[PDB]
Amino acid sequence: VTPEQLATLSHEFRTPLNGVLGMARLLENTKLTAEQRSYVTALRESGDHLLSLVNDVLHFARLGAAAIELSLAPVDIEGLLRQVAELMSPRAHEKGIEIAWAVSSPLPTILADEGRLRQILLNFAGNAVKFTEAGGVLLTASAIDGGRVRFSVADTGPGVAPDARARIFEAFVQTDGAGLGLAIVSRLSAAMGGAVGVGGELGQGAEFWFEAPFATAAAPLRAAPLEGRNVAIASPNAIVRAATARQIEAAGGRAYAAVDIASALAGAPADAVLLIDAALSGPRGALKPPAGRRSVVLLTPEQRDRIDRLKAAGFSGYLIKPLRAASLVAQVLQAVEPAHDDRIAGAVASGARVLLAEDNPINALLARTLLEREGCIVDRVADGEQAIAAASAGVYDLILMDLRMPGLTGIEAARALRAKGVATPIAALTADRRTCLAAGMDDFLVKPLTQEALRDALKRWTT
Amino acid sequence: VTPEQLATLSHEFRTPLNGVLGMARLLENTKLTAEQRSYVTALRESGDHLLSLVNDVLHFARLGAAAIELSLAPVDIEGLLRQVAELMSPRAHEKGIEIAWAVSSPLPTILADEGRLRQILLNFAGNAVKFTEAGGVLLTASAIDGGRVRFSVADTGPGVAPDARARIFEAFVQTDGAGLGLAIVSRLSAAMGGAVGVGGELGQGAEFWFEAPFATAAAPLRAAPLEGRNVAIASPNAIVRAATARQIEAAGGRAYAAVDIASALAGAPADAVLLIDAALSGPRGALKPPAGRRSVVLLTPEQRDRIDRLKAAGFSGYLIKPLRAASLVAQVLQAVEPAHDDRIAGAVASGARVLLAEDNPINALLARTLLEREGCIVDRVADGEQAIAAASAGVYDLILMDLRMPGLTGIEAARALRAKGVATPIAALTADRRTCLAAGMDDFLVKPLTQEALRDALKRWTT
Ligand SMILES: Nc1ncnc2c1ncn2[C@@H]1O[C@H](COP(=O)(O)OP(=O)(O)NP(=O)(O)O)[C@@H](O)[C@H]1O
Ligand SMILES: Nc1ncnc2c1ncn2[C@@H]1O[C@H](COP(=O)(O)OP(=O)(O)NP(=O)(O)O)[C@@H](O)[C@H]1O
Ligand SMILES: [Mg+2]
Ligand SMILES: [Mg+2]
Repeated sequence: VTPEQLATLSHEFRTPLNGVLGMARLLENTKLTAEQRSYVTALRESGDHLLSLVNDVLHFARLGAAAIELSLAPVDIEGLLRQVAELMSPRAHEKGIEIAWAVSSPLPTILADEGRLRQILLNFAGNAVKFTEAGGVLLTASAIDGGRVRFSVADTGPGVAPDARARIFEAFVQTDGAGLGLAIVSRLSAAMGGAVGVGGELGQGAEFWFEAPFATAAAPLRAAPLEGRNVAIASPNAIVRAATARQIEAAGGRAYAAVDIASALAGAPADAVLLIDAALSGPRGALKPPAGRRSVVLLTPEQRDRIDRLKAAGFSGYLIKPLRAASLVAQVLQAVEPAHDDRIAGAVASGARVLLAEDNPINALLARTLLEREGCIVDRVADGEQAIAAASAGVYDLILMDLRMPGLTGIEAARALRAKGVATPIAALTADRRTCLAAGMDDFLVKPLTQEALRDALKRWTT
Repeated sequence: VTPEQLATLSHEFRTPLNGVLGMARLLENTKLTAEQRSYVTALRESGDHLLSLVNDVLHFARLGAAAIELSLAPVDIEGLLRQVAELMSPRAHEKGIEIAWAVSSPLPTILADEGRLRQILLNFAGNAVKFTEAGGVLLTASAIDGGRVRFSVADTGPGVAPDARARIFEAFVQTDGAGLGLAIVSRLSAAMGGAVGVGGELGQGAEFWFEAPFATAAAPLRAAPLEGRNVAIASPNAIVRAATARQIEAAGGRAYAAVDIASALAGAPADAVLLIDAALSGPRGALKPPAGRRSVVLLTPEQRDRIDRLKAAGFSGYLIKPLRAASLVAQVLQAVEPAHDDRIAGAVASGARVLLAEDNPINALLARTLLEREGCIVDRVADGEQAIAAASAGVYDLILMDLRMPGLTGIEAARALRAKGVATPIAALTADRRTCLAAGMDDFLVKPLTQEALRDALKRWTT
């Protein structure tokens, strides 16, 4: 209706809503029972769901209520596709589909709004993982003429009827909770002077696309460190074949993808290196590195504890899916040394993205050091406000908050984020905690931080 | 946006919201603790508040989303002003202001939508009780030419700035939760081919008015049973003087209102009957019926247990405020026998309005008989659906529901109302109750009903 009118509308939905969740919090941090914990669980779920409908609806409304103002910055696109693929990776693997990204050429470093751009790709990507039962999802980006970039999310789902393709970018249009995820993309599009559309074919799949005039910051520096070298993919999955190919050729390699351990060999150069999907495992997890060939197994993070058996069988190494082009390159260049992927490093988890609020650089260092040793990707900020700045703009799985930090108190920094809408869990560090909770903080940790404390938290808030 | 789109929007806000409240219910019907009951209380409050913002916002939206269709019926206007005054009576008396209604002449029985008309008067009345700190509120209605009726809600509040008087009937316009109560009245107005407006004067008060072309069903039959008789009002309150006057003259009496026990006497006929407000009580509740005069004390329901001392002092009787013109007339005609007002009948409460769902007419009779003996005004319906019909259209304080009733199961009748938005508490009667609660029922009662059970419920859900 108006922006002033909405700013207080939000306060009035949110305030009682945070009220509910603060209460649910406190309750569960008190001895309860069968049923009497049954209830406080099923309440925090109904509450959490409603909060995401409310943020969705207010997000939508605040985007048609003013101009919007972008905070333009240099972003690494390959790094962005990867972050999104890696956030979606858990949803996809638990339905038994694949998520992967590739670029065909090096693209430029770009001047865009990282957070808003990511929001578009998450909307397309989530949709894709929700709607496909069969192959998987491919994130793609390619430069076009006019200083323009074009992002693709392709999926082996059931596709979109030809005439239904205008409909679905409108508010509260569904398949038959909000039905706003695309409406929100339609309005971030126009704010970047972009367009968005959809293709594919009914019953084969859907491609969702975004095409935005952008500012370049950089020469797409063109280092091809796989010049010469040859690489075979054996995977029965279409997405791992397509993406893994393009990732090779982006590093200046030649790629032979095959459905089969036996086909790969059949049509690939003899000096070629063999990438083999563990989806080809026969009974007992039988996977034979074909006699007298350099071979790398492609595992999902869950398949991590197979890595020892498959190195004894004579695989020279492993890659984790979705494939990082950087770790891909490091492994092929063992046609002759790289660190263990952070996603199987965890003592429990896969790689939780973590925001660290600590103002002492050296205490941050020691926290970061135990964090990255349970596979966490960690961002650090000095004070309680440029935390808020970076806990909206950001996307993260946990938030570690100092309390006696200057700028803003830990407690009023929590409160601030909880009242701003964002739902990410928050653990406090220090050496009067019942207000902490109700204020909107989920856990407490004894500072200085410790291996075994940090594990508890990683297992509790990342699964 | 659309009505189809809104019908599922509502489902999606409501469903998780009922989820929260079902859970809050179950929790509180299990042994808890200091804090661990502290929490389940403060949750059911934050939830209940949010539900009323949601119903408000969906109500508003569903009124601009279609035509609306009125269910026209014969309504008694004097009976309607009274019902509203009596619903507002508790809010007003606990801030120490007065609510009263009068008509000047008998009006016709009218063909209107009772529920929607009431909703307008509640919106105006609530506002009035919320915004006045000083005198009180007067509900008024008078016939005009064109078959038109005009309703007034006047208040000794701080009034409305002359130019602010268009503004305030718009959505999300405030004083500086929703700010929708008048927006909703603006759209029920237009649906009755009415107009609505406001008058008064800054810092003296505000009159809120509704003027609707209507259908007449009846001759305003003109029985004046106080022809001849004279009546003096002594009250320091402006509203009780104004309303109490007009109520006399509507029955064809002559009225002399005075601020004072001593002024009344000073200028009233000697044969006149004296109505004296207990707000004139001096210390210890001293109130002298002036020697050798027929006098009736006007009490608020809380002042009920003073009725014995004041009959010994020589008052011939009492009226409860806000004054019922019917009980007024019955008392004056003791210039020479009426039942005890239902509002001080309660063993605990004042008069809870109660909806009774029972299909056996004779079991309804026995329930009604204990109900009306704790001051309840009771409506009865045969089955679980024309309950829904009459628990929206209606306004009530408790709902007594049979379970093994034909038409609709008690449980799916609850569920139906809880999903329709309405918040009124619901107690079930019979001889597997944990689903009852979560389904949206608040209490259980052993059928057949009993004095002491019914008291519990009246004290728990009416205060
Ligand atoms: N990859 C896809 N394949 C097929 N249908 C899709 C795909 N992505 C989106 N849709 C359809 O597009 C509609 C609108 O999508 P969207 O606005 O994201 O709503 P939602 O995902 O249904 N609800 P919300 O969770 O708020 O995002 C969905 O209801 C689907 O009907
Ligand atoms: N009797 C009154 N005296 C003075 N101001 C009033 C009165 N009634 C209404 N108002 C003003 O009118 C505004 C709009 O009223 P309304 O739409 O009822 O919103 P609300 O009462 O503020 N919020 P809501 O509870 O949804 O009704 C209020 O915010 C007050 O500013
Ligand atoms: Mg979606
Ligand atoms: Mg109001």
